[PDB]
Amino acid sequence: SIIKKPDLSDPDLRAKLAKGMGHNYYGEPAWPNDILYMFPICILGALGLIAGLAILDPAMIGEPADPFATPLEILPEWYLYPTFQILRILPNKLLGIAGMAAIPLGLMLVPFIESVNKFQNPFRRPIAMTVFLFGTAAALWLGAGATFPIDKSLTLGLF
Amino acid sequence: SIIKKPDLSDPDLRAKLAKGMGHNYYGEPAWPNDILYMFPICILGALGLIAGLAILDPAMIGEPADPFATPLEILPEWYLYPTFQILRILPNKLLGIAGMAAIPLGLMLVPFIESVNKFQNPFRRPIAMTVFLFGTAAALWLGAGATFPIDKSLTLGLF
Amino acid sequence: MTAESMLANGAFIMIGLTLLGLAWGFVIIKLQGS
Amino acid sequence: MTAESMLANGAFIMIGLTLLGLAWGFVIIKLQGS
Amino acid sequence: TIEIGQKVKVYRLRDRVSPDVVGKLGKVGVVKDFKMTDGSGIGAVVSFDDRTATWFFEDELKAI
Amino acid sequence: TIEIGQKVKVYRLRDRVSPDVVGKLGKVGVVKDFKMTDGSGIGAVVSFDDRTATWFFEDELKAI
Amino acid sequence: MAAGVGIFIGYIAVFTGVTLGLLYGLRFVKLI
Amino acid sequence: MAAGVGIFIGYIAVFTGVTLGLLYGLRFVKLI
Amino acid sequence: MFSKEVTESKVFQWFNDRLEVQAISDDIASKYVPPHVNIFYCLGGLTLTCFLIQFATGFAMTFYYKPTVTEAFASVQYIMNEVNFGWLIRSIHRWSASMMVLMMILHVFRVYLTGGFKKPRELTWVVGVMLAVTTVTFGVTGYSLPWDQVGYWAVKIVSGVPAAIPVVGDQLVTLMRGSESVGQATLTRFYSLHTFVLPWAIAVLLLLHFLMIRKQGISGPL
Amino acid sequence: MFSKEVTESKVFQWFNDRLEVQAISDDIASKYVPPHVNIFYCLGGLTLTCFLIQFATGFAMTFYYKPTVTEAFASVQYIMNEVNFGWLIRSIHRWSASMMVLMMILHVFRVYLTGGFKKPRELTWVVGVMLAVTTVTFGVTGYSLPWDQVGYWAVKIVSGVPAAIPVVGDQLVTLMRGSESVGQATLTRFYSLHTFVLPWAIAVLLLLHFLMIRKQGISGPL
Amino acid sequence: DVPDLGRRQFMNLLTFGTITGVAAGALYPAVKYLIPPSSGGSGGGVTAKDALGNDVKVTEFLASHNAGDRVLAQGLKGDPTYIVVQGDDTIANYGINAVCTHLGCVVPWNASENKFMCPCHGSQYNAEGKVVRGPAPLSLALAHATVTKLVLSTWTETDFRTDEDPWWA
Amino acid sequence: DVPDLGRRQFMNLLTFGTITGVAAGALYPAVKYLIPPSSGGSGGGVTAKDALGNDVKVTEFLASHNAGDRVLAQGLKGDPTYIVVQGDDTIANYGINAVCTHLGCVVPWNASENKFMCPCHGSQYNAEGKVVRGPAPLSLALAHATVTKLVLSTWTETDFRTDEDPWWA
Amino acid sequence: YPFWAQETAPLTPREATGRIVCANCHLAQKAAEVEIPQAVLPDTVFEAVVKIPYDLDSQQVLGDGSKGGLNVGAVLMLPEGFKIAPPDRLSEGLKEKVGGTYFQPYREDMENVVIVGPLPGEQYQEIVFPVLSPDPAKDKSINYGKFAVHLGANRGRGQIYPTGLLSNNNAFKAPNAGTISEVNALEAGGYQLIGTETVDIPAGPELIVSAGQTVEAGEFLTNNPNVGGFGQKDTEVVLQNPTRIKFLVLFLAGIMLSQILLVLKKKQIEKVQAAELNF
Amino acid sequence: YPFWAQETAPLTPREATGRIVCANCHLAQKAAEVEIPQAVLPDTVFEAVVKIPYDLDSQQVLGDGSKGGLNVGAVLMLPEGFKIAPPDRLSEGLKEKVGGTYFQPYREDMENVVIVGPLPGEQYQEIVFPVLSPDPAKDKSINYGKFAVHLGANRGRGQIYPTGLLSNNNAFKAPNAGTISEVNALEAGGYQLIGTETVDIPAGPELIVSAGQTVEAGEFLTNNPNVGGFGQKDTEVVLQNPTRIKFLVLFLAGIMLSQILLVLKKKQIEKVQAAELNF
Amino acid sequence: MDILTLGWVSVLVLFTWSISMVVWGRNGF
Amino acid sequence: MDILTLGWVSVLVLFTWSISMVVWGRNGF
Amino acid sequence: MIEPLLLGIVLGLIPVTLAGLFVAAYLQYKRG
Amino acid sequence: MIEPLLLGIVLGLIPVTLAGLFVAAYLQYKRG
Ligand code: FES
Ligand code: FES
Repeated sequence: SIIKKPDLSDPDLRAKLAKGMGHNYYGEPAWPNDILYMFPICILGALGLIAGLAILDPAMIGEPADPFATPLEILPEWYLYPTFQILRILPNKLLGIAGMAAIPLGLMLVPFIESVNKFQNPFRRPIAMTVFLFGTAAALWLGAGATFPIDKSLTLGLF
Repeated sequence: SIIKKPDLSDPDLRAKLAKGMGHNYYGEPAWPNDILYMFPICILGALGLIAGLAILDPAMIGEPADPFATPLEILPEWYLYPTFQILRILPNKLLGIAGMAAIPLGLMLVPFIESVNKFQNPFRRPIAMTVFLFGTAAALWLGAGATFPIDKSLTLGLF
Repeated sequence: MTAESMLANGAFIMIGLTLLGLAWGFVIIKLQGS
Repeated sequence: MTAESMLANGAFIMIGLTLLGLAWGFVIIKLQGS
Repeated sequence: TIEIGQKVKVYRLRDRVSPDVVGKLGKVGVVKDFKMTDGSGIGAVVSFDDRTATWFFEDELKAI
Repeated sequence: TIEIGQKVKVYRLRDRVSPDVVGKLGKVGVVKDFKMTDGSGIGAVVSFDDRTATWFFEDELKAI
Repeated sequence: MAAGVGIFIGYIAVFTGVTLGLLYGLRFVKLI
Repeated sequence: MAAGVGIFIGYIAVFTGVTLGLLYGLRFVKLI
Repeated sequence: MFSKEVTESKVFQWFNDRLEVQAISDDIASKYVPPHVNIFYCLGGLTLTCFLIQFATGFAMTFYYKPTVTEAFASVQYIMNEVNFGWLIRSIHRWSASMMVLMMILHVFRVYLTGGFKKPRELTWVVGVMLAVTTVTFGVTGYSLPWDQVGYWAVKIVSGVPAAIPVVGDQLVTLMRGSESVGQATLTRFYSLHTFVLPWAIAVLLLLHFLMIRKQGISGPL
Repeated sequence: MFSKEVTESKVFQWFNDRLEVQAISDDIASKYVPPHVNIFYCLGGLTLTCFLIQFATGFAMTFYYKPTVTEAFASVQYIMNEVNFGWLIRSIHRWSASMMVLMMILHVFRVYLTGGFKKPRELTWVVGVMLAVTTVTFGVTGYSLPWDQVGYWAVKIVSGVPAAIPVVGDQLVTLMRGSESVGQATLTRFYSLHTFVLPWAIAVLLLLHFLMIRKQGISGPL
Repeated sequence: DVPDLGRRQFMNLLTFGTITGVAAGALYPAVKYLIPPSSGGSGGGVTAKDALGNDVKVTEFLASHNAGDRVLAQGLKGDPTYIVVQGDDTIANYGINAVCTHLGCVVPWNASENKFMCPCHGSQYNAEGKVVRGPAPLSLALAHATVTKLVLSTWTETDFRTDEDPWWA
Repeated sequence: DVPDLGRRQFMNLLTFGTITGVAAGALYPAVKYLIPPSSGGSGGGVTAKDALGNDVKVTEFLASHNAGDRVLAQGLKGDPTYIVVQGDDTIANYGINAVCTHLGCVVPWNASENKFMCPCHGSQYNAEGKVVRGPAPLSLALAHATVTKLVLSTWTETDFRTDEDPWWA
Repeated sequence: YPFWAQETAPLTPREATGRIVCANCHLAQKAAEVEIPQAVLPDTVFEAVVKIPYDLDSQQVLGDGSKGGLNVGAVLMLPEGFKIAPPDRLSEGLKEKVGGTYFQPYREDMENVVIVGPLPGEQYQEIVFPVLSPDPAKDKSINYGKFAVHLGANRGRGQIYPTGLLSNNNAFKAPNAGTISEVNALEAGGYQLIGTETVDIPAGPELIVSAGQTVEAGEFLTNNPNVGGFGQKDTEVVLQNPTRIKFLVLFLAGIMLSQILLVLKKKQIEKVQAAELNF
Repeated sequence: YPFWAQETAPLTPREATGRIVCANCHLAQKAAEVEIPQAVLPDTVFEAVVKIPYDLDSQQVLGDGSKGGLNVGAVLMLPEGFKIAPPDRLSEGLKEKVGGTYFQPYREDMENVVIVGPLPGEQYQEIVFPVLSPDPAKDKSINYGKFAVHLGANRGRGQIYPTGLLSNNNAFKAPNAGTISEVNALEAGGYQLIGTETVDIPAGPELIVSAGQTVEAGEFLTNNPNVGGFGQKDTEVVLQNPTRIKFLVLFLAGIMLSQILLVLKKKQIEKVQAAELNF
Repeated sequence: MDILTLGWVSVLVLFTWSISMVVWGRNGF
Repeated sequence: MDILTLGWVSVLVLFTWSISMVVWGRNGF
Repeated sequence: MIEPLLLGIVLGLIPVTLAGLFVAAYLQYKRG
Repeated sequence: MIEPLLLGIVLGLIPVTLAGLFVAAYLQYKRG
């Protein structure tokens, strides 16, 4: 597509770019290039892939809930695998709860702490990519530990 | 209160007023005069009057539904009293459903039929006020008829 | 008194108290006189 | 294959077919005439 | 569209009015203010010689 | 602070750069285009004598 | 009910008294 | 899953053939 | 819309710097209520007040009401009796349904007798009539939820009238009832409509309606 | 946004005389996608796609699912077996919950690794985190609706966690469970939260989020 | 040759027509889903059930009514169908579907007058269920009532009252 | 004089303070409403039921399960409480609440080991219910059991295991 | 009478359809009214004036045959917990108003439902039922709320006995299409009319078919002498908690005062705005 | 053995908790696996390779206190409708692969659940269970969907008989605190340890407390000779309707083609826009 | 004073008063 | 040809193809 | 069932609102 | 319970998307 160039002569676009906004004023046209044509490409991709995953791997009717019999290994959804492990590994329950609540509240502070550095590129914020890659590896490690026995949860049975 | 005067020198306001719009450009200020202060007077009026009607005349727990016994007099809500009377009195069920559906579509046609005339005042809309007052009296008469027995529904037992 | 009578009396009280509403607001407007 | 086997191979299929999609769409870009 | 402070003559009366207002018909009155009218047109209040200021539709009055 | 065609001279390099840009430090160039850099900055492509054009941040370059 | 009209009158009267007490009072202390 | 790999090759070859056929054909009839 | 103290406060300057919230203030403050507007133009807004009460108290009654044929009447008498202030919440909900429909009828009388619907505002009136239909649908679906005698038989009557059409009507009856006969499927479907489908339909219609009244403003003087 | 043909047609000319729909077209067409945007900026939009499927198929499952402890599992196996394509609708819904959360994690990775959250888009990120919490709440409330073993015990565990708070934990557990023990009150409350409260909360948070994206636009080039 | 209106509209017909075919493919399972499953039962002999959930035994009924009055029991299409005794010994071979045709108010049986008398709007029916008077256009549907378990089957033969093909069939 | 900022803010405090008092008056019934009603005034003598929900008779329980076996019966706070027999003649006067203290996982009984063994994280308890091992800091709650109707009363007296105040109380 | 309702349907006078059993035998349908307060505080004697209004001069065929005065009975089905106030709770004014009317429960353990009658209609055109509202505080089963009060008030004789025969106060109809060959009085008002199926009618209604005209099955042989009729009137009574209204009055006074303060804050902002416009 | 599970818990091997009855007596825990296809078309013989891996050189103590080879059994709980394919339905590859393994239903009317064992572990480290998927089309009760396939797989001798006694393959422990006295070989290899409570142990275990150290209640007296254990693996098998995948493949090809046409319409509008900018 | 009368008169008075406060604030009808 | 294999390969091909159509349409990644 | 109070509020408000909208209309229509 | 296919897709996409975002970032960062 023929791409508009940012009209930097315009003082309004220069002021908006100073504040960090105004990037929706140059490049290829939003409509119909991307919104009309590409968005339904992704919508139909996702609808078709979700329908194919539903058909090929349908949902399982479990057994009826027994309040008297606890399943040997109860697990939550996969997205709460790292959170669930936090609960079981930590000896004090209240500490586990504090960690669970520190996940979303800790996320909510990411922008305020990180905005000290104006650069958006990961390679220009080394410390933020170190903390992020450590936290993503720790959340994937906790999630993988959730799916093991509590004895071998912290090592994934590797050690 | 300070009342803005319509700045008719402005050609934009004159163009808007030509199309029938642009009446939100003159008069008393919307905020905070009316929206902030006067609207909560009505919100608290209605909340207090609905709470007082609820307390003084609480909801009535009816009888448990019996599929085998039809109430001697089954009635809908009051707003469907004219809709319901139409059903019972009109012999053919299909004309009854035609009338029930003709209420909303005829209402949807009110603007297109009546916009031939530009004058909004009821006193400058003789035929429209005739049809409206006749239809309001007919809907109140049908609604009052719904409560009565089917023998005395069309006359309200009056004659 | 009875619930049934609140069909008739309740309707007239409404007509009565809407206008008495209206009128009294004008009374306040006149009384304030500023 | 088995349902349980689809954890590891399915993850490698995901990485592989995401990169193959990128590659094949760059291929389609080139195969068209500018 | 209509000049303020402009003498106007009422050629026609759109609505049925009291006899006094009908007396105003055909009388020159300097418009004193603009009132928004029913059709969203700019009607003009007309101050006549006797000072019975009565509003009129723009259609009714004719600029003089 | 920068305009197109304006002769410029890179004096600092905010980020780590390849050997070419190492050599380009203290080099004479002519602005070729306006880059859109991170931090919402107005960068500038610079065509040096070498004939290879490299984008630079606004702070890096010195107008001369 | 006649008792209801008496209580209604009293209600309205007292509320007018408070509204105008507050109106003229705040106008006097210049809050309005 | 050798047969599955065969089907995958077949799907990408069929569809890429349809895509380039349609693109060059439409450009030839001057539609695109 | 924002007083000087709020305009100068560093917090508001933070919001203004990022989302330019001052533009909202300018848009809200630019509007004016014309002189011809009177108390009756409140009726539309009061129709929304009664809806928002109905939105809140309905949310209250979803926590306790059980849309089952064996438990719906028991759960409604539980709301009334056992639940704290459930008598108040349910009675307020019934009363705000009746008062929403009454305020709506009065609002249609105002609009009609002020020529609000006239060109250019034909579509505001049409979305109005759609809103009205949606509200009566809320009333009908709600009337049957207690699964009391009145509710069950009102749904019996109303849901069987589509049968009047010789062929298609039978399908419409099986769709409305969700079964050949009013039963548990009819209560699950009427509850899904009442508490989910119809709040979203009336919220999309309320947004359309209020957007068209915001754009066009209020009607002219009578 | 309107071609030359749609524009100048008497119908578009009608809608544009009244509502000035052309301004919407001008606003949609004024925007541009900067060059730095790539395939990964799709991920947030796909998070909405997965939500809209979850909105539609959830609407589908409200017509048949019965939120009662005696009938919830029977109604879920009725959806699966008896209902037409209810296997497909339920499987699509279960799969789109996982894919919504996955698309949301991949979108948090994009945003965070593109510096999208940095000033001035701090509040968009914060509403993002709110959205994420709401989505995981949708997942938890939904997981328990079938009232199967895994569901009932997952709600047992998660809903008894607030007990560990020293002073106010027990009342939070009684509140979220709606009873001393996970039972019918917990299923009525989790269903009310799932199908009514949480769709409205996530729709208000989605509208806030998208309004802040639109006002501020997309982040700068990396 | 820049694509003109005609060619642009043809490419819009191609693209959005194919997306409309895919959309209809995705919508069809949803529409069929919303249509209730056709699982009313066999559609023929549906054992008449008691007012309570239990399915009424023919003999137990034959030992309960005592011939005082007509009784109702869940019928075809889930409408309470009267079961006549007509001698106490053996229930009548026919059961009058007790759903008024005007709107569906279940018609009670006034054994004093020997005629159904709906209180809803006052549509009378005789012992056989034909409309002697009233708004109801059609007659009450009939069902088969075997003495065996009870099975209710729509009246497939001509009704013996109006001597016409049954509207309900 | 024109109201200054202080005067304007004081009148704003008057008006919106009163509207906040009315709002709190209207909001209090809603918040109290959302708070679930207490099942009963006192959670005492809570007749032991079953998962199916039928009341469990002491005598019927005694006849079954022979001796030295544990079977769960719904107890106080709607938690399954094991009911010991300890001789097949009179149920023990105490019933261990088989709910893991740290989590909610119901604890099964292994009669072979003579020790509770929770499968979730392996939190064991002895025959008496006391914490012997595992991540659960607190012990299983106790109740009274009556051999004559079965009722479970909150065990308030000092537990005879740790000889300290009941944590559950 | 009302006690044949106890006999015929001892469980409850009202059916599930809401039709009081009185109608099963009192075929005619006259009016009926109850003047029950829209709301009644707990543990308070109130009155429910059941009007059973029939024309005073109208005369009905007494069982013997000779016309006479009508009587009036009723089944006032009060809500759960309500009863008939005991005489000690009655005030002297209500001691006088009620008089010596005997009120009996439809059955023991069902004191709410009360069956008055039969009472001479001349002086019981209005039967004051002295009710005593229950206290939800004392009785947990009772709660405050709107509850339905169903009345079945009947005047005049019935038409069908509990035996299932037909009373003299009833328009007889043809058993079979048989010509009236014979009509004889035998110093009585009964008429052995004559397929020529011999049928007998008692000494109640006068014949409309006295002539030798042929008869068809179903056609009324006699006029309908029933000048009375059963009626039923379902109303509602709100058992109101006084505390609910105390807190309601407090809440609505708070709202009224807040509305005053809203108009006064608007007056203040209008003064500020007027000073802003001035330059 | 597997039949002691049939006897002990005839209704079902799996408890409500999902713990197969095996564990109640096979106390140890070793790994167990099932190689079941992720999906199986209806009415198709497939294979479920139940892996029961134990170290083959490992030797257990036998009933007669003599080291020897382990055996391997299992309880493959297939979904409803599934069964063991009869020999006719088996293919030659599966006819030979399965061999002469005898598979029996856990109980009549429970063909889905199948018990194998005891089998010599030397040659049965993997037991191929030839399953036959059901046809929902032919069987109304059965439907297409994802179903759970539980497994039990003991690989060694138990520890407690159905009688409730304890087997010689067990770590015997102290009943009461005492001190060993007069220790001797009571049986051929059994011992008689001596509160001085006389306790007897079988020949299997070897004493870890043979020294004259004092004993305390509940202290393991011998080594644990249990080299085997029981394991359970719950998996899933999707009984897939082939028509579902035919229409899925057709729908996804439709989507793919529509995506091509969307890119082509974007190309057309890019051409129109590029020529529109040019003047 | 009957508390039932006082409740009905409080609701009636709040309806009258809300109408009067709306015509007072807005300065007309 | 195994229908099951064609079922999984259709979904895998639609994932690959949607990625390739998004990078083709947008003319890059 | 019939709710008499609610129909009293309805039949009271409907005609008073109609009368008041016709009065506001007449007064706007009047020419001073 | 563990859905192995879903976990496979999660563990496949997470790291490929992370690598792709770090590659996009490196390509924007590097100077031509
Ligand atoms: S439904 Fe019975 S007469 Fe109309
Ligand atoms: S809850 Fe018992 S071991 Fe985890």
